[PDB]
Amino acid sequence: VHHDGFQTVKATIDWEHPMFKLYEKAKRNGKWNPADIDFSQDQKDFASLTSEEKISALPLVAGFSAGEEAVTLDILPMAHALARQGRLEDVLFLTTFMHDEAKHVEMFSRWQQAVGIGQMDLSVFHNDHYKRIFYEALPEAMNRLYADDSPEAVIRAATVYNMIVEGTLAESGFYTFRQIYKKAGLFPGLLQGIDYLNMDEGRHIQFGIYTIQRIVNEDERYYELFIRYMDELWPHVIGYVDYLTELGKRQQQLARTYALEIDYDLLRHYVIKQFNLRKKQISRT
Amino acid sequence: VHHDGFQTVKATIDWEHPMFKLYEKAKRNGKWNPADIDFSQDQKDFASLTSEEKISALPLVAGFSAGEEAVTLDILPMAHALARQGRLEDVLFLTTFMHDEAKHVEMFSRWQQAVGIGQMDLSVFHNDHYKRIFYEALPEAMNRLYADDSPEAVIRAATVYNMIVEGTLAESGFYTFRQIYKKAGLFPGLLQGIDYLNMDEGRHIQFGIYTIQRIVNEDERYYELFIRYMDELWPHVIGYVDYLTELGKRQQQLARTYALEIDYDLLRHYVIKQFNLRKKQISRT
Ligand SMILES: CCCCCCCCCCCCCCCC(=O)O
Ligand SMILES: CCCCCCCCCCCCCCCC(=O)O
Ligand SMILES: [Fe+2]
Ligand SMILES: [Fe+2]
Ligand SMILES: [Fe+2]
Ligand SMILES: [Fe+2]
Ligand SMILES: [Mn+2]
Ligand SMILES: [Mn+2]
Repeated sequence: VHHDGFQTVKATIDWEHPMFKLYEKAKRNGKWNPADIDFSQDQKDFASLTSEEKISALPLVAGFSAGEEAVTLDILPMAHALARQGRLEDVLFLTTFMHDEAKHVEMFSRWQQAVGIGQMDLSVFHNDHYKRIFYEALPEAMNRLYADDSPEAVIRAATVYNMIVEGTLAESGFYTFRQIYKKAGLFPGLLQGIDYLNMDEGRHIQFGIYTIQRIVNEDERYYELFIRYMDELWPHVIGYVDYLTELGKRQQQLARTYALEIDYDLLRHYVIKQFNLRKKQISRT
Repeated sequence: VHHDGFQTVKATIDWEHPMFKLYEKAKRNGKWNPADIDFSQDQKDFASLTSEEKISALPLVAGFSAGEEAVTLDILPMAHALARQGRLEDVLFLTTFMHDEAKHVEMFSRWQQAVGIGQMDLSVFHNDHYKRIFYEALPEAMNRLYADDSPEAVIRAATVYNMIVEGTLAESGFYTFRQIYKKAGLFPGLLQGIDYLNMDEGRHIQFGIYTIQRIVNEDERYYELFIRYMDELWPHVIGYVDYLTELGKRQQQLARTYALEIDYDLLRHYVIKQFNLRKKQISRT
């Protein structure tokens, strides 16, 4: 529909808005380019591995590649909803959020291309719980915003996207990469990419917290909805984590060859810790 | 609705896609930050103008500030339409397109703030023809894509957005800024911004040309639609240009003060030429 007028004609950008300040940080801190990462040692590393050692990292990379692609596509309805609400500074920030995710998609795909598994269909490592989150719950909650931008809808979208997918699963995946492959001295280009992704995703979670909290500030009853929506998704989070753990325990050749001690119980507790920590970052009041 | 699968899990990014190459160029060439522009001399320049010279500058800035804000919001439906079509490389590029427009909004608003007119409502310089394009025709054509992503809808959207708004009006506005203020020595920060904007917008127009031409390549009958949609908006393009000209001719102190021969007939001929050049960037075959 039509534009009634424009904020930067009637007035200016709200220079003190928290999302404008986050937009400014994103420009300053967002200059990295996946095209500059040297994957040449990753290629040699991957080639040096046996077939059974090779597959060890792929379930995780499969989860990330799909995840980054999903969040790239599925942030667009949130940007649209906030734009229609006239929240210009949120929109400015979300352009950096979307461009970040584009780079994240690119980073993992560049890695797959470099190590020679670009032609492999990694969908085999998406179990039912993963599909329930990334193929279904995430796009459903986001696409809802095109026809229902109520506070309930916006909280549910930010919960699934920012607090579960990014704030629980992605953060735990970064930790896992460091606990396993950084200890093995493997895939230095991928691990460089992970470090840049982790920095970007700190801003993304701040936007989710800002968005949920500002709606909770309007009516404390929305706090109960946030907790409920978190708890609804937990079975699929831990169902996917348990699936990745089972795969890891059934193919132990990389851990043995590299004399690693992968504590899968420690990884499980980190996911639980992230989930609970995300809940603690929203307050009823 | 649901994702059926993910391109970067089943395969990789299409590294040779034209919009991937444009995305790569956008990252390499899109590092500028409006927050680094020094507007201190612009502020002194504006303060030194008489009231009658001050307002001479503002119709153009009013047209740009609203325009950049409009195109920042109104690109989201195109990104959604192409995402839904599975055009991943197009989406990656459009994240750079959207973020560029955010910086363009920011640049003009920072200028307005710096020179002391942030509080002034510049909407008074939007005549009926301007409103018909930016308040109405542009958002209508873009929002259509949420419910109708037919080739006809996509061509109309890219025509209004990329070939008229950007390719005819913004390009002529950049030329106009340089014809008036570059020779005068005035507003060096704004002119620095204009130079960065013009570089960004060169990439943007290539996406519009790519998009229109790939649809024309499937059926030459869409070429006649493109020409029709351009001609449909021409009356409002020239109606706005004639309005700005009338404001310019009715206030000549800034030219006299700065020894400018502001050839308003030359600016009009530039707009006509731009319009015809954009039509010629699309080929029937
Ligand atoms: C064995 C420990 C399991 C740890 C959890 C692993 C989860 C893999 C990560 C996939 C989700 C990535 C989502 C991207 C979200 C974003 O970038 O904003
Ligand atoms: C008297 C000469 C008139 C010249 C025409 C002036 C046009 C004003 C510019 C407003 C439109 C800006 C739209 C931005 C498009 C984009 O940024 O991709
Ligand atoms: Fe993210
Ligand atoms: Fe299960
Ligand atoms: Fe543009
Ligand atoms: Fe008229
Ligand atoms: Mn990401
Ligand atoms: Mn622009």
